[PDB]
Amino acid sequence: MEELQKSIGHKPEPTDEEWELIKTVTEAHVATNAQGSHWKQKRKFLPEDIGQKVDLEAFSHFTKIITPAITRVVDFAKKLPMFCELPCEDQIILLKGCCMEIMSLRAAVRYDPESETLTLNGEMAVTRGQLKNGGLGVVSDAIFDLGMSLSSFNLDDTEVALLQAVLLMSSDRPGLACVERIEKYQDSFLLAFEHYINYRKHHVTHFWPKLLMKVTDLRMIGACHASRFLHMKVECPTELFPPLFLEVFED
Ligand SMILES: Cc1cc(OCC(=O)O)cc(C)c1Cc1ccc(O)c(C(C)C)c1
Repeated sequence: MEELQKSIGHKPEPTDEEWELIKTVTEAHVATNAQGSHWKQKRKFLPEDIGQKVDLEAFSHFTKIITPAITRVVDFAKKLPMFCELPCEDQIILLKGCCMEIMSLRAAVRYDPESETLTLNGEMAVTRGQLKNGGLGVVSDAIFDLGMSLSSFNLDDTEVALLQAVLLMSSDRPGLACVERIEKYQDSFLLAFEHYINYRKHHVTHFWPKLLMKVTDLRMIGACHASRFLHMKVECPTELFPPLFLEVFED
């Protein structure tokens, strides 16, 4: 009864089914999402003399923690039954597709305006310049800009969880075989997501559509990291890249 409810002007909140789904995804996020309500005291600021060509000292610090952050993204998908309902091959294509998007979202929401830093793997707090010089180049700006911009959105774990699921179920991923099914899943997430937002009633105008634009920028970040990675594989040798990192980001 969606279109009609809208047209009148009712902002529909989550159904019982959608609430169930919401709790499934939220729990999944929070389990694979390093610490909470206290991620700040727990962060250790990277020595300012690191990351002032790829600065290999900085690159090295990032490559140590890049594997756990990646595995936590896979852990998140594992805890989603719809993800399980998919074939070996689609699952892998989906993970490779969304990995940098989710990691980057996760780094973005842990942006702190005071220190002007982001937190990686829940522990490591870096500045724009550090992350840029450590290999990300302009991908660092993109993540920092996103993080500053998201401050106003006041996301909760549930909103970040849903956003993650939407990223995960992207049927445009090349080589997929589950297009129709992956689209059914995403639509299902987007629908719970919007109802959750109606229920949350943020005092930001056009919240929903503004949120959707964030998704797009996260895809831009992913696509761009793909290109950065090519640049790195020339400004550093394969040797420096953790095996999982290579698994995920190179065809
Ligand atoms: C290391 C790292 C971890 C991360 O995850 C945070 C977490 O899952 O909470 C999120 C981001 C954006 C990064 C930074 C990063 C992400 C990708 C990448 O290729 C590089 C190279 C310089 C090694 C660094």
